[PDB]
Amino acid sequence: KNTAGEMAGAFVAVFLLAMFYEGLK
Repeated sequence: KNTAGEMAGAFVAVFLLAMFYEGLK
């Protein structure tokens, strides 16, 4: 079973999108 990206793959967004709020600032 080699399928984890399916997770961290969707998390990367939840992370970036999180740093998009006021992260840049």
